Amino acid sequence: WISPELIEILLTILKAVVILLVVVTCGAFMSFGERRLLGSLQLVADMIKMFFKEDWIPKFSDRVIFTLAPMIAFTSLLLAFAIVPVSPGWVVADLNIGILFFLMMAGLAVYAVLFAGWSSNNKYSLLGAMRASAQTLSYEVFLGLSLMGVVAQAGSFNMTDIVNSQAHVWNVIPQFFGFITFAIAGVAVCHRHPFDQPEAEQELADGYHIEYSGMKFGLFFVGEYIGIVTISALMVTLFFGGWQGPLLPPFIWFALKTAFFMMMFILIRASLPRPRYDQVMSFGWKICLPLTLINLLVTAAVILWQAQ
Amino acid sequence: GHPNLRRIMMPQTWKGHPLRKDYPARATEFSPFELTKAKQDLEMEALTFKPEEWGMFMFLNLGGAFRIVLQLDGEEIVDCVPDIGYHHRGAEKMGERQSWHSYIPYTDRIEYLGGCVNEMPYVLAVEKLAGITVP
Amino acid sequence: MDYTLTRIPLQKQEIVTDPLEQNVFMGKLNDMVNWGRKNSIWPYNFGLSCCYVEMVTSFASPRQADLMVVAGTCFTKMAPVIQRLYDQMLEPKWVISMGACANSGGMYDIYSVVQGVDKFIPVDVYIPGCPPRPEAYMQALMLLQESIGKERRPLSWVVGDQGVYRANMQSERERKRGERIAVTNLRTPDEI
Amino acid sequence: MEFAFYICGLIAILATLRVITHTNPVHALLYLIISLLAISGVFFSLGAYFAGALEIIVYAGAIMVLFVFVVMMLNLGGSEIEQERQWLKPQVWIGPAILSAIMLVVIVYAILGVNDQGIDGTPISAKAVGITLFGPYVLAVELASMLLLAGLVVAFHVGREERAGEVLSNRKDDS
Amino acid sequence: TEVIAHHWAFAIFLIVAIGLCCLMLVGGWFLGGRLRLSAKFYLVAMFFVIFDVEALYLFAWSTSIRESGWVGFVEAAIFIFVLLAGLVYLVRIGALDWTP
Ligand code: SF4
Repeated sequence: WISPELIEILLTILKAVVILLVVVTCGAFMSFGERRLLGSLQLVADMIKMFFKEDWIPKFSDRVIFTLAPMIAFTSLLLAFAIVPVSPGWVVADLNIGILFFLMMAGLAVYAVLFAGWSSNNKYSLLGAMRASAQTLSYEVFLGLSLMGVVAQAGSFNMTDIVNSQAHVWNVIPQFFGFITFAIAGVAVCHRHPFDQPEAEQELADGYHIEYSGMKFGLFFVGEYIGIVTISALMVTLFFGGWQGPLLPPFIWFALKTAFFMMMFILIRASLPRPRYDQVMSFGWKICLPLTLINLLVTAAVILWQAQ
Repeated sequence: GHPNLRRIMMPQTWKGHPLRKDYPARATEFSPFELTKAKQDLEMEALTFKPEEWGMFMFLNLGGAFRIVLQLDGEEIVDCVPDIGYHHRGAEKMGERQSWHSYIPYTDRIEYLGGCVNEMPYVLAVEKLAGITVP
Repeated sequence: MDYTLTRIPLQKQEIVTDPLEQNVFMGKLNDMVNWGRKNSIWPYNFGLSCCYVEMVTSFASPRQADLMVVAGTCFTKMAPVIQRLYDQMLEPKWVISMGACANSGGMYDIYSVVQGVDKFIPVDVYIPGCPPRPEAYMQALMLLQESIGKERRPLSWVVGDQGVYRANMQSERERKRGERIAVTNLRTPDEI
Repeated sequence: MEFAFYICGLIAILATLRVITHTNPVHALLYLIISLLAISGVFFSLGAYFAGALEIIVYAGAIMVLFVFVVMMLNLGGSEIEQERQWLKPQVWIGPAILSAIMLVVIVYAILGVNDQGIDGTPISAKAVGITLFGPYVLAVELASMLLLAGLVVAFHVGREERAGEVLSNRKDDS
Repeated sequence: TEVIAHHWAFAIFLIVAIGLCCLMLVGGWFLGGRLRLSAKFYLVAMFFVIFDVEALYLFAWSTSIRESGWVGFVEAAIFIFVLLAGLVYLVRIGALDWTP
């Protein structure tokens, strides 16, 4: 039954599984990388310890959505990475909706926080989940417009068309407003440090990570970091040059730019303090959304002006 | 005529009075039955709370480390009687038990930030009792 | 060395020998499990009276930490909180008793002080003395790390012996006896 | 893409059937979420990529978010209604079910009798929806913006707090 | 003969991701031995929903930006003007600030 079409199909399956394992181990390894920047076998030891620990189902909870919230937190923003092309011949998804799919995944990302907040039979955890969910909704509302700036510049949703429209000029310099709005929205949705733990203004609010022990907590622990690495991949493939470089191989260039952007995220971890909740919501509603709407109108006028 | 006259430092299920001269100043035999009983009292103190013993809307117990009983009109605090006595080392009763010279570490262990400042008044009062004028 | 086991303060423990002295796959797997539990340890620094600043200046949600540091004095009103927080944790669990107040009564032999943490929960590692230095805590972390590195715990609740095995380690005072007795001279206390 | 369409339709029917006859509402909302996911897969299987992406973006990424937000907000578990168990009584269950099933059989009798050319390929992308969204159908999206503005105004005017506090116990008639 | 391989790769990626998460969860499991929150949270969720549905019209505009001429730009401009008028109405009334 040896046929070359089956060999090519199995090679594509192998490409899918190696990109899945490499993004999983990338998140797992630079978890320790960030902890050092704040011994790679320490994560292996942590995984062994987490595997050899009993998952606690609370007796006041249910055995379905308590375990399904970390399921969402891991797999939704894991399959968000299937969109990203690393090379012309190393892509796993060439479907037409190359931006809307990430919007689906980011929209489903709030389900984990909400379901964890209900699953923890605790009023303070529920209030903290309400605060976090309100924040991530208030930033994922204009996440879409920050992506639509580049989408309107490049025409279609396909990331191949995006990175082929990045041939003459990368989209970071004509659209810096879209870049900063997408960076802010990706920080807030993935719960990165400045837009993180909104329980700081009320002692009647607690985290949704509480009452999660063992594997159900490790799913969040690796899911947020897989989310930030796929958000970095989205960022480079949209605003920077996806696989574009003069001399070094394209996947080396993609890895270098992704590493550069999460060292920039380490710089974000180091530099700015955490703003207050009212300031965060007021910023995300009053400044970001009109600015990205004006950015879309401006890039519309620009792309319709020099259309010859 | 004193409102909410109750035990403040010792738990409410206490038999005698500690600083009275006939009270033995030693730890008794630690029976685990008392520990399990007090754990069971801590189990249903939040759901079966009685707002008449404390001298007190929703009632909760918000967890140095100490707990304070909070009454809330929504999120607004109406009444608050804190629960103290959770760090009662018994400094005075041991002051009746140690000598003048051996109480100095117990004088250190009143507050932890002070230390030497904490042993100043005891030393000066002991010097007053003896009649010592330090150079 | 000999081993003690607990199988299902009033529990029974008697002396046995490890099952690895007899499956070479299980011996390597148990060693890897002990190594993974060794190098990855999450503490639960319990909030109590005045060994806090020694655990504050040494360098944390509950029920994910497999190690509990009982530091301050154990009172009659705080001991049920200690017991509840101990049963909140999930096995495997280890206890480090910081200071004299947790090893024993700790200068307080009085009515309102429980004479050590051993009266209600077991303690794995003890640190003696009023407030211990954070280096003593870190050395105790080494001690419990090697103690965890030599155990025999069940891998799963389906096949195998359903009893954890503690190691009867050599005490640190006999191991350090030569280095401690063989001290000839010390610095006089009239200088710095 | 036909067996995927059939299995997505079957699990959508099953998921909404568990939605209709459930007891606690958060599980019913989860079943409606996977039902909307299955209908999105149906939309993808018929070449309407924009429709399925929209269902998970909007209908499952915003609307079910509002439903679970309300449920998780005001703390219903269905209290005082689960113990009654009115919907799992038969004298209320036969009537509307057989009436709406008579509606089902008459409307699927009306379904038949139409020529079958089949669902073709040629998946309509978002580009065609864009070029027919701002061509012949301009006033549709303009007055749909006006309609969404009206809905926002209506629901904000109806459902605001009028009281101060991020934690509120329930008073009758709002004090 | 390439898009079928891509769909197969998508399928095995999804299936083995959920399978990896399932095996990870069950390997963790196997081994070892009357109140109300608020109304402003609902209000901000409703703001998100309405502005996301208007963002949907912007989503569909962004793909056909070039094929529609300046008249489509004018129509999307007055659409965005209505959107920003609603947003600035929300800003100015005071229903958008938190003040905890
Ligand atoms: S050992 Fe000393 S410093 Fe530590 S809790 Fe006891 S009295 Fe305080």
